[PDB]
Amino acid sequence: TIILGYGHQYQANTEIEYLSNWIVWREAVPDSTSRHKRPPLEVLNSQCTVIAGERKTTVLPLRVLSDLTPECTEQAISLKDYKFILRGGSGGLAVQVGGAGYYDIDANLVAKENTLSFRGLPEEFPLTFDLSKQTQSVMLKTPDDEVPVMTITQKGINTLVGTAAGKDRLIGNDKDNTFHTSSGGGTVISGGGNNRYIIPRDLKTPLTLTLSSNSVSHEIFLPETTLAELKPVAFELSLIYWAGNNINVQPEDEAKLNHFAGNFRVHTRDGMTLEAVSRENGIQLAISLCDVQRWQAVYPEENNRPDAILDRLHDMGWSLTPEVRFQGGETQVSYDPLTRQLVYQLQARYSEFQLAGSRHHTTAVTGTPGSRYIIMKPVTTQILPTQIILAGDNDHPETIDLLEASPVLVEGKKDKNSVILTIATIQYSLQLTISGIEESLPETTRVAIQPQDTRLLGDVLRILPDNGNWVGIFRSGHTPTVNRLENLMALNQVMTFLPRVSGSAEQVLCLENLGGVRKKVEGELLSGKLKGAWKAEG
Amino acid sequence: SKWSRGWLKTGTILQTPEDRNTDVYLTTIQNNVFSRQGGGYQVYYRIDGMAGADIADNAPGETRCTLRPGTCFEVTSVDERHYEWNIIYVTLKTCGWSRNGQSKTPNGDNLFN
Repeated sequence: TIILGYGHQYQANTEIEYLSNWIVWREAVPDSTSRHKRPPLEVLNSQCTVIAGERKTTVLPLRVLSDLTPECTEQAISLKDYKFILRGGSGGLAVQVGGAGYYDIDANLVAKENTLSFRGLPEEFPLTFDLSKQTQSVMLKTPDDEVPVMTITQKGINTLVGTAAGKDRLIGNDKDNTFHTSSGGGTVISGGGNNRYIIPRDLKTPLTLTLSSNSVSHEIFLPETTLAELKPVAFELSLIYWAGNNINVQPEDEAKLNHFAGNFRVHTRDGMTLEAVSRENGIQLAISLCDVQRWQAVYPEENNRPDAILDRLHDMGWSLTPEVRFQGGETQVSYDPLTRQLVYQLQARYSEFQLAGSRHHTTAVTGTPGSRYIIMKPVTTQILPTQIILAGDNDHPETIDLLEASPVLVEGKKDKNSVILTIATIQYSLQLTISGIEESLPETTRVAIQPQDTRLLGDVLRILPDNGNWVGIFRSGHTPTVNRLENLMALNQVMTFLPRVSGSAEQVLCLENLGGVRKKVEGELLSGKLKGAWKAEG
Repeated sequence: SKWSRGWLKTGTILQTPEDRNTDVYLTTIQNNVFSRQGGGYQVYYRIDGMAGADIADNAPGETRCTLRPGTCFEVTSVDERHYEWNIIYVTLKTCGWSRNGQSKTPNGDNLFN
């Protein structure tokens, strides 16, 4: 970082003055009366030069034009001919103009980013700069005249930064340009190449973007704008704000509007990234990505699930790209609106995954070894089918959990090397399709129907007839649910401990005998109460 | 969430974070605390010295004690033979107020959930 001043070399013209009162000789200024003598101070040079090294360098000359107060304007006009010669390096050169002088910026073309910032000017300053012009002047509106308070010669600048809150008219180059526009609206006319824009919120004037015919791609960043503030207008690339001034994106020629299909990406603070996709009769802005971390940052109170986000986005009237990726989170979720299929690609090992079908899409899980999928309880009718794809390594078998689903009747089916289940609660039902990657069901996967009733998938695949006939696997009747299977093989005190369960309010302990001799359990209850011994079905 | 192989060495200083209390259990066979739950790497500690840990008001049938925040631990014999099974066995030992150690992994995941 280099802070620059306005230093001139002076020549102090002086004379020798006899002080007869103190019998001494002293240096003195020349006598003004004696005809016309040289001034006491005379300015010789008005130049300054910085040569950048190899790293990134920021140059910040003293800000002389910081407002429109008459004294500051007079000072800036006085300093309007000062010469700045700044030569950038490979790292990159960022120049924040002070407000007055002759700037000679020589930025290296190798560098990835050369910035020219006008933020030092007064906040509400009419700006007009063109990156395609080698030499340009910035005029200042003084009373009854225009003074070229600035004169900038630039080479290699591609990161124009506007003023704070002024009506700016920025024009880009044929190369890649980045526009940090002001908050006062105006007009931006990019050139060719890939142009990026960073537009703040609360524009004081509609901002018009012109898309040059040689432009190829555009990324628009709205770091202070969320998606809830954008009205979903179809067949228009303009970003319309619900409250406040709106961006007014228009191409140079309306005929080639379809050219910006997939090359006009609009980011957003909350996470969504609108993408321009060509529709049947034009273009439309549809949601393409959703960085769930940013969404949680903006809306932590709301439930964060890809399905919830999807239905909320549909509620606001937003189209969806054929492939919607939900980056972030423990899994990379993808969506296919045409087929209404949601795909989860698990990444970690031994990961607890919760599975819940919805009424708008079919849920699919691509598992990883050791993982545990829990089937969430059905809550609505007409739940679309679900699919689990097991990854069987025969050493870390996955487990499929129905404990939280509270099943009442479970029926199985077999077809094309894939077990199809159904899970019906007391009122609803849900269809689940277990499959495998290698066209074979891993015979070590454990299905947990009831807390003490866990059945291997190899065991289950036996009793299933090969024809597609549904055979009863489990029913809530028969013997009740067992919360502890304590064998009578254990001898003497066993301090059987069954913790309280508030929701169920029913604990069943099963005393099992496998020996050929009648047993006699001499029990002693220390806490809790028993309802008796279960005898029959009903 | 994530465990780097061999990041912890025997003799390393360990301590609990500035949480209210870290609950410890004297029984795990049927209190159902050592059964797997959640995703990632399960670490099973065994604190040898438990003098000075205040007991908690326990309902009949459960043994739970609370550990004072910022208590010293001397890591001893970290065994990751079951790393492929995402199970990491670690043995600890209490010490004095030594004022050092980490309650988080190098990647930053908090220990003693």
